[PDB]
Amino acid sequence: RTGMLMEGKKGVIIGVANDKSLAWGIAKAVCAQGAEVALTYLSETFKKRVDPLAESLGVKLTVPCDVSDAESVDNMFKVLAEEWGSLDFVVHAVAFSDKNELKGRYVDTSLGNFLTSMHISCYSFTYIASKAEPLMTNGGSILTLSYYGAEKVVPHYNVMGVCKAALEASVKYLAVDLGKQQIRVNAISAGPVRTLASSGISDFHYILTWNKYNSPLRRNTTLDDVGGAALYLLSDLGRGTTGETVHVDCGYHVVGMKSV
Amino acid sequence: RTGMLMEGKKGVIIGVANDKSLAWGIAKAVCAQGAEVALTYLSETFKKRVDPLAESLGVKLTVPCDVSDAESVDNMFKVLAEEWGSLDFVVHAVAFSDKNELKGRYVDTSLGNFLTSMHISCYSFTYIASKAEPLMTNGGSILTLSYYGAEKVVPHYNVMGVCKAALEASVKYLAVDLGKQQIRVNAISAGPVRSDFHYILTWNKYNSPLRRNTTLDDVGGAALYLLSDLGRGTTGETVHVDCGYHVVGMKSVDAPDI
Amino acid sequence: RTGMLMEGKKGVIIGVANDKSLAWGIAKAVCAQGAEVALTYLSETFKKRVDPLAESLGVKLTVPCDVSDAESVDNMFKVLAEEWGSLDFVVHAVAFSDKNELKGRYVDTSLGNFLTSMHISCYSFTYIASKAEPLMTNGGSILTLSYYGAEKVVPHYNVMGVCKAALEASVKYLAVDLGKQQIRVNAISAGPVRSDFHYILTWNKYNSPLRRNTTLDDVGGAALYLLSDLGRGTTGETVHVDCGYHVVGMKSVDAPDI
Amino acid sequence: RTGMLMEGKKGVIIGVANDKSLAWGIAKAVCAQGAEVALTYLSETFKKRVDPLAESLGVKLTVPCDVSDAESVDNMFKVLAEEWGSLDFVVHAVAFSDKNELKGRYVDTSLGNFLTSMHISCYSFTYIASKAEPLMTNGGSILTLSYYGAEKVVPHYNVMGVCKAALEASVKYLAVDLGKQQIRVNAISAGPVRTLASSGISDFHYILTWNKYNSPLRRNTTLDDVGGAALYLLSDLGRGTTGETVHVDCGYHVVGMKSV
Repeated sequence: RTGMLMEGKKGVIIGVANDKSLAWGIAKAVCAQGAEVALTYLSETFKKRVDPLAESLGVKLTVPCDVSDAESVDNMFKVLAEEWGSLDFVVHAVAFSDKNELKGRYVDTSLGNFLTSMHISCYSFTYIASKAEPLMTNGGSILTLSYYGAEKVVPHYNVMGVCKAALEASVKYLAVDLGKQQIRVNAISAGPVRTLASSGISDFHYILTWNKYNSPLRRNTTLDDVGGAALYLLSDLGRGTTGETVHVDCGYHVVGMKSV
Repeated sequence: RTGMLMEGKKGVIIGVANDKSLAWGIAKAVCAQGAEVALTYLSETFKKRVDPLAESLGVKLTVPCDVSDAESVDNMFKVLAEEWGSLDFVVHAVAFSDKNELKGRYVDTSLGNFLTSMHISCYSFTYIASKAEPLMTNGGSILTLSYYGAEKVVPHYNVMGVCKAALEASVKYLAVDLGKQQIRVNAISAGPVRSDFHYILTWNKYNSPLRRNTTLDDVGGAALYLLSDLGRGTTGETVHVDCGYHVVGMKSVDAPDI
Repeated sequence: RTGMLMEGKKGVIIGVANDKSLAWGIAKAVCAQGAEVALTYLSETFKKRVDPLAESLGVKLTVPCDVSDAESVDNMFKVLAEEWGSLDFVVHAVAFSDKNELKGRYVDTSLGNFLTSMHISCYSFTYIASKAEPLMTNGGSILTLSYYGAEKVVPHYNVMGVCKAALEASVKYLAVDLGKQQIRVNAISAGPVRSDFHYILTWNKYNSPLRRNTTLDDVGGAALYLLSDLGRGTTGETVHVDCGYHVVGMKSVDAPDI
Repeated sequence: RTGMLMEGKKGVIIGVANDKSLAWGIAKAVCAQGAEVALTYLSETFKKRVDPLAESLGVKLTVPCDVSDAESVDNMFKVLAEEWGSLDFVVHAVAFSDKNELKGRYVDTSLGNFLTSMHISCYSFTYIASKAEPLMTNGGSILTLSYYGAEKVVPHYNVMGVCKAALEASVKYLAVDLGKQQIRVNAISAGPVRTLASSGISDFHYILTWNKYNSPLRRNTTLDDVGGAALYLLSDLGRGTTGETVHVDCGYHVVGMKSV
């Protein structure tokens, strides 16, 4: 632990499956600042994957949560209510889309993929926000993750661009609903980060390298970058910001053509 | 008929339910400019309701279509293929959401309503565009309708805001896909057209730069831009046709609160 | 003459320097649709250059105007008042910036260039709109030109990006002011039109959804929308006429880097 | 002092004339986190106003700076170079416009007001950024202030809306220029804050109350809100964000009509 920005703040982080993800980068930053964190895992099968990550962060409460199953989500919040009685933050780092449809054209998106992607990548945040609300009695902060594909067309993203635009819109509506209770709702629009030594996807190598060479900072977004932004939005530093999508992308969102 | 801007252009307008519809305003405008139009109607049960609208427009082709049903959409495009052989334009002016959840809070949105609203209000446009594409062999123009609730919170617009934001994003992705065939894809973000609706209309009247509400004719005008050769150069765009409402950052100091 | 969309509309087009100008494309389009146009020229010294352009358009009124000089602008509007008695439209298609500072870094921009660029490229539109207003007694439409460099960094656009962002903002404030008189105020954000310029053109060709460059005709089309009755319902807007470039978030994977 | 987020970071804050301003709120937050700050003052006349503010923050270096005078700006940076040798941050909290023109219509803006407003409210940031650049040898962060009037028409703002749109655009261009050296450039778009017990301006009372009752958080932006956002962007937490305008406005920017 390196500071106290999150000292006394309890929160659940949804989406930590390995030590390479944005969700991990957020968990590490808030734990390093004194937060008390619960991590979710998809099902009994994956508990073994999450335990060591949890142990290494000092997390003592791990809970099953499959965000596509309302009962799973309800149970998870019941556990947090029982263990803690209240909640200060929620981090939603969950997305899903059919990988085979990403390789093709958006216009050929299937209804099943569209609805499943929308459910998991967008609606789940709304449902989670509704369940968090009654536990967040001393205000709080609810955070999700987005990406520039919500705003502009980028490769290998297709229906997720549409889901993330929906998400970013939902953040605004939720902020209004939850703001009277001083609950902030925000998104981080993260630049691409390498999670895999080889994804085997040329578009992903392309996305990463294009961002690296053409972003104002001339590097890729790191987990620590995203951690720092999450610390802003989830601690008291971020009290006056809600409904916002903050770009944590080394500046890429300002580029209209190419670095020269 | 008032002009020839759409002369020789064939297209299908989806969403003409009555003579108050945005779809109706667009139909009237493109028909007045020489377009050959097909109007969809939901099913035979409701055909009697579209008939007199078709007749007053001079439309001679009406075709059943439930935009929530892939087979229905496929058959509608097969009809157009058989009757016309090619297609110049599509107007998608259809939205659905649970009326009661609109009256509540967005945070209380149910899954069923979210998905149903998203299917009809957003996905149907993408599917329809997928079926239109093979018919649009001399380029063309595909147009949908949105609202400022996609960009900013409008009370009691709730999940439709989220659906329209998805729709406007889909316009961009579709523009990239269909642009290879010279097909443009655009949206009109319309102001409310002259309880909850009344309040919104009144609010837009008092606070829009032009100090009036959007009309069907305003929307028909913008549709004529985007659907005719005038608009060949614009794709992926959402054009505000809202008397300027979109630029206002606060209630006008000169307007009463209501 | 190809149509009557602008029949009976009188307006002044500022910025017609040659037959490659955006101003020229708009002039040709509104003249082809029946508009009565006045063209400005900078001073008598350069009148010989506008003459044949005016003549080929059928324009019979040309008037000196240096947009950096308040008295020049005033006298131009006094001429139009005397000749016409009222005005329906204004097109402002004029920009200036130091060509050498464009080749450098934005951070090295000098004060003199910043202010001069801002005066000519941004303030002149506001002043011109102030002088047009009293003449626009049956509503009307005031139109300026912008570029995507207002919204995103385009290399070597530097201070013009900052000026165009100011211009697009001014469009919104002006829409609120002039909307009371039913005058619309809008911008077209144009793609580059078919060294540095070539690179930009090529880049837009490879990466725009429609896989082609913007043309003068595309821009004339959009101007016809906004300046005619078709566009009565839109104000404060910046419409992208750029073959969809504005929706692209990254170089196309199918395009070569250049 | 309450923490260490800015420990070892040296920076100049331009625009602290009293203890009610956004610039003061920023100075207080970064000083409270261990920053070493220089405050500027307009001229010898106002040194007396700034000294006590400086004393109370623990600031030891105050320097004249009139941002409309290039020599004044150059001298100020010379002083910082001599005293410190390098710089970690700059905060630009300076705007000017003719108050009499604010009361009327934007369309009636005068050329003199337009150019003076643009010079002080927009160009000065660019010039300041150019002077900061060679001193910012271990990266850094340059921050300015903006307001929703840049994006949307709001009352009693007129040409400042145009200047702030220009500013926000300049932030993007500057971020590209300075980003190779890992200098971030960003803006905070602050909600209105009451600085005066009575401004005597009805539009200002209106703006404040409209923001208070219609923002998602149902309160006005505070100096501390803006301080917290400045801490994000100016400390290491903000390393991955550049070219951004972050809304610190209690959510007001998401409102399309009115709270209900």
